[PDB]
Amino acid sequence: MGWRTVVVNKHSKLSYKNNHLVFKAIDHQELIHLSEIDVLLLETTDISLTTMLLKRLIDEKILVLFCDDKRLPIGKILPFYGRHDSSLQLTRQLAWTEERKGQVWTAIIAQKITNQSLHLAQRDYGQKAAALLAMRAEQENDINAGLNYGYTLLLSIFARELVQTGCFTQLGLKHANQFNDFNLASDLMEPFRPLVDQIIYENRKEAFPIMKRKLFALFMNTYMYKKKQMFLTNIATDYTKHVVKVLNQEEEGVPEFGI
Amino acid sequence: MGWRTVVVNKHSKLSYKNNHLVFKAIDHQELIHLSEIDVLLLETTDISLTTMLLKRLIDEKILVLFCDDKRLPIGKILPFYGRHDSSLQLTRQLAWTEERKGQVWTAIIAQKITNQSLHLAQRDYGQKAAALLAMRAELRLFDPANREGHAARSYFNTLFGNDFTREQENDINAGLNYGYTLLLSIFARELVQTGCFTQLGLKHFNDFNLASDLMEPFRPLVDQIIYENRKEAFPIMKRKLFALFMNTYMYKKKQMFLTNIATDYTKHVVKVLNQEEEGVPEFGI
Amino acid sequence: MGWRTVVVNKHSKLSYKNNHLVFKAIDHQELIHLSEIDVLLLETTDISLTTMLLKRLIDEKILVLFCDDKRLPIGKILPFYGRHDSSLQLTRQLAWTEERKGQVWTAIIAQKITNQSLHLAQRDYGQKAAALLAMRAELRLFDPANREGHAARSYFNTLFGNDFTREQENDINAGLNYGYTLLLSIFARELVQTGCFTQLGLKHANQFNDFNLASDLMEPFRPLVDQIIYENRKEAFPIMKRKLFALFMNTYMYKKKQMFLTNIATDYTKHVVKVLNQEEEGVPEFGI
Amino acid sequence: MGWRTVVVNKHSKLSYKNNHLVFKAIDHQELIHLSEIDVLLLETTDISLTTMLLKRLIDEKILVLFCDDKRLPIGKILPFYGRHDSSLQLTRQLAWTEERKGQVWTAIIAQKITNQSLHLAQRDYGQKAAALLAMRAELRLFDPANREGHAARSYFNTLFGNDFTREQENDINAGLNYGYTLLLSIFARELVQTGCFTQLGLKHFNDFNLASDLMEPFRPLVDQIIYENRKEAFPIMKRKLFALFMNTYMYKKKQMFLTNIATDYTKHVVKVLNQEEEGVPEFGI
Amino acid sequence: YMRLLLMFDMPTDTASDRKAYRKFRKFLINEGFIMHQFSVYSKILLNDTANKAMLARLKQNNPQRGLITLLNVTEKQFSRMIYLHGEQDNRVANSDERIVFLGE
Amino acid sequence: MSYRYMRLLLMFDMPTDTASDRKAYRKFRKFLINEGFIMHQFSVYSKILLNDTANKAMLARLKQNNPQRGLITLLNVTEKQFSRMIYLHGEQDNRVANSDERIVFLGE
DNA sequence: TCGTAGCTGAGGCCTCAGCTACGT
DNA sequence: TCGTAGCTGAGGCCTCAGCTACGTT
Ligand SMILES: [Mg+2]
Ligand SMILES: [Mg+2]
Repeated sequence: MGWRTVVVNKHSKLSYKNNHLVFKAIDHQELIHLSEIDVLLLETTDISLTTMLLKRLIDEKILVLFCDDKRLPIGKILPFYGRHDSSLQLTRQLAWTEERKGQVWTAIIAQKITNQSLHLAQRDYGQKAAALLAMRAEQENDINAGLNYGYTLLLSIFARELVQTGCFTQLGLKHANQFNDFNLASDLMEPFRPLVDQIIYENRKEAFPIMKRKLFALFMNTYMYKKKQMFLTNIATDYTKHVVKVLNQEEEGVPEFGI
Repeated sequence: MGWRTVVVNKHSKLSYKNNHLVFKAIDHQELIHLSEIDVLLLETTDISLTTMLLKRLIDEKILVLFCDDKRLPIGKILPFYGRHDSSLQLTRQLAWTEERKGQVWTAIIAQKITNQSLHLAQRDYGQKAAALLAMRAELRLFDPANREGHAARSYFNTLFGNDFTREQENDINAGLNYGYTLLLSIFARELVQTGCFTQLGLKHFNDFNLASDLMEPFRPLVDQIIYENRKEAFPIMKRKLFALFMNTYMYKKKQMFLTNIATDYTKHVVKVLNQEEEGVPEFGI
Repeated sequence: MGWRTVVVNKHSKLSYKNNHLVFKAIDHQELIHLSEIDVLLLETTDISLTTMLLKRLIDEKILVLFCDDKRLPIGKILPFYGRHDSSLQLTRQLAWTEERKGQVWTAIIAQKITNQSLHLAQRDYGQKAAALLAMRAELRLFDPANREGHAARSYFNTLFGNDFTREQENDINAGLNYGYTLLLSIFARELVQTGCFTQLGLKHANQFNDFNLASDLMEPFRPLVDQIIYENRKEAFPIMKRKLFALFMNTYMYKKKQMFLTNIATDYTKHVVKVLNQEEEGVPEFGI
Repeated sequence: MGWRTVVVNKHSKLSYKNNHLVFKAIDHQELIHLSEIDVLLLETTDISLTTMLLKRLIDEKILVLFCDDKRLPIGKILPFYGRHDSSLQLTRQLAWTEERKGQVWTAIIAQKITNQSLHLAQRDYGQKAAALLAMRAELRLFDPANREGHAARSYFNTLFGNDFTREQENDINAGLNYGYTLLLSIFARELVQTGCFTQLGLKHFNDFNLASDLMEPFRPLVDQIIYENRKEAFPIMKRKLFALFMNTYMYKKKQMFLTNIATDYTKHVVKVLNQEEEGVPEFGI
Repeated sequence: YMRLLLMFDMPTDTASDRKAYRKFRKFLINEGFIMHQFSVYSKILLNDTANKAMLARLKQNNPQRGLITLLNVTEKQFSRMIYLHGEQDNRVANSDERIVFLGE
Repeated sequence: MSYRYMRLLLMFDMPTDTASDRKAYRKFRKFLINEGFIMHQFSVYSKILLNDTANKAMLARLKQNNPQRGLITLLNVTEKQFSRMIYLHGEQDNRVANSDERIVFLGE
């Protein structure tokens, strides 16, 4: 439970002191308390930081993202140990039945197609939308660049939450790490993809840099979930922790996200 | 795509320049070409680095590991686009047969008992030492008869007296435990580098059971140092224990430094646990 | 200005310093900013104070009450002047027509009877109450038929019994009188502030006392004390006295807003004075 | 019920003991029996008194007056039960006929002009002085022709020069005004004591018009002092003006002190306004 | 029904600075502010008119020095003041109650 | 009314008389900094809190780290109130730590 | 070019008892 | 036993730069 998404763009040095992140540039200096921080995004290559700070950023389970020189995200910090004792959930994950993984993965993919449909309906394609519901009972441009940026953001969120629960992200429910080190996050974030799709659609006319900014909306906006308006990361935490429960067979019924 | 495992533990600043990692400390400076690097391990909290370097470290799919202040690993960089080859070891570790884990764990425990015995012999207890070899010979898979613990009792009794137990709160145990934590963090490091998870030991609460298992035969290295300084105050034992990082020890046929041994030992143990090899590597004192 | 009713009853020494009242007794000392003070009540004979303070108490138009050794009120400070220029209102008061004084006095005594009736109704005497409205309807200028007094008799009889008379010498009357004196001092104050003289009643001028006009204006508010005393008619006098301070805390419906009593009194008075000067035409109304 | 008008103006403490008012403190102490007291006037902000005394002062229906720092009256104690005899004067003042107010006001203004003239004569302006008597003789009810103001102009011109006006901001006027304020506060005091309201003058703003009216004939007393010290700085005029409170002046055939005169003069003027007497009292210089 | 909370940090470096402070602190006392804590003062204010009035008076007596800062707390909030350590100031001046006894 | 991004206002006057007293203060002031309080003015600190739960939590932590010295006092101000702080003289602290906005740029 | 804990001394902030000068 | 305004020096409150000792049961 922190709330700030701290984005860094300026030639600077990040430090740690008394539970604060310490930011130093010309002549801007700034202290921010770690408990307030949800995400730290390192947008540029001109930034310098300390292993002390990174240890503490991992302690407080802060999402840390790194970027390339075109300011696209290329990776994140992946903690090894995401709770006490995470070992308990590990032995359970290895026990996940093939049949159950199926029920859950399919239930989730279904929520996605539903949300794609709702999105289409919302754009007055009543027809094409209804066609996707039918399916459910059964290149290289600015638009994709933004879609992908957005999906990477969603990915890093669920990756985080999964690790915290004591799971490994490498093991997808259908594909179990064959392609990716993060398939399981990729699987859990499926129903949330349309959240990006909406934002990008709305700004489909704009240049890439404007889509990138409008996408930070995900971290500020609030979305209907379990009858309450909640922030995206809080949803992700509940959704993830609850999905993990039904895969362990401590409950029945996958949680639902609708747009 | 490279071969070097680059360990950093001095107060320093890492940079990037012309396809090189750039390392700068008070006197020492060093350049290393990224194409030569397989792994970058950031052992301490005194190191400072740049996002430029980290971008490039991700481009060349280099495994980057971070550690806490006890020098144990706590996380790594996870690229979104590609993969370092340690990823493959995970699928193999999950495949480790119960029967094989048994063979390896027992083989390892046996090396420990042996080394406990050699240590006793070295202190002119030819007799008690030979008794521990007897116990070794009666080991079965996963030591259900607990010869390990019997050897351990007799071993410590002979070294520190019959009044001595390892549960009691004294200077000798405090040092023994400090030393063991040092060994633990070393093998924890090496295990993670190989692509394994330290959390689950070969024989079953700790986040590092598997490191705890691999370091078993190296325990007597601490026992020696503490025995020699059993008369001293705790602070003097703590310093004399740093010998582990300086001294050289017989391994394979060569005098090697402890961390180099640990690296070989670990990677090689992991191989025989994947069944790419037969025959656990051996450490003797 | 203010809101505090400051009661003093410990052996003490009152002074003035930097816009504060300064209270000093042996155990302790207290400073209170004059702008916060609405009323200063000097309950006991063990208190000592300075003329400096009294000047300032008059400047900030604070009601100051003095008491006897049984802690009953026996008088007030009566400022001679102000708001300045009070002269304007003086010349107007002297001009008050006999006919108009009549209309206003009668309009006011009518409000009282009404409120007496409402009070009776509130105690489930639907009948006796309706009888007092009958009396109200038969009022003529300056009440020569003394409907006021007949209403008053019946009113008090119904409330406290047929044995009861406003004379004399029981706890109930002692409290009623205490309360009325409190109301009197409030309106006396407000009247003087408007630039009027409190000596001159609308009906009897100053024949019987030096505060008739206050006595006249407070008429409709009498039932406010009657209520409090009725409710505590069983209690000892000291408990009635305290329960009566409610007047300075409670809030009462007036001109469609819940207001504090002294604020009401100010508006009511200033507005009554206007219709007496003939700057306005309808007496303001207080109902309970 | 008594006779004494007790005026207090020294830093002091009033108390009560055995039917006496008790006045302290050193140099001076005094006891006065309440039955002897008609009025208690608290002239200054120096005094301290007790609620005990005030209770008793109310019991014996003694008129108690308070003053401000300029020694003007600002209020009185109003008992709820009973009344001092000054209350009766109010009903009478309200009855003062317009015609009579006229006779008295004019009679008083006339005394002023006379005294202005005597003052001029005293400075060897036999001529200008006689001219003011001429003006006096042409007075009519309420001086509609404003002889008062003409007399005043000529008077001051002769005394301080043709360049002099009473509007202009100099030391002479400052002193004149100081002096007049002193006279004002005296008569204000006395008027209130008699049971009158100072606020409405005989001829119609100010809260003290009626005091302003009664003090008219006494103005030249200040004019004399200021004239004599017209050369001096303001602070010296101010001090020389305190003479009014020390000196003695001819009044009703006897040399009397100013405040005693004021008391008699006022109380007697009030009588002729009520029509209990004919013939305004006279002050000459 | 409110409490104005006035907080200053004013320089003492020079004798004009000090004079300015003493003047200001006097203004505050005369105006009926209560020291809650050093450098921290509170004036109880009845309604909006009193406030806009007080603010105007403060502005007129502004000593152009230091950091002087005002906050408007509701009576509710201010009486809920949690005393982590030490005890409340029980002067009457600091309560909001209509009726006040000086020793019953 | 809201308290949404409320602001806890902490005010102390603590004794300096003896070295135990001073130590206690330094400990307490450290706790405060570590807990993310901002010095607004000398003996006066403010911590932005997210909702009421965060507050009851913070209060409990404060009570545990209570130095048992001096006069230490807490007030709850609403975001609305605190941002309306009138600056009679001097100027505002423009730290990010002192805003309540979720998205923050270190040079945008 | 990493952090902590704990103390010190320089230097500015803040109040108050006690004094002087003053005031129709 | 009435008030004000203004200054000083003693003495307590408060922060910050700068230093030392320390660093895997
Ligand atoms: Mg301060
Ligand atoms: Mg403070």
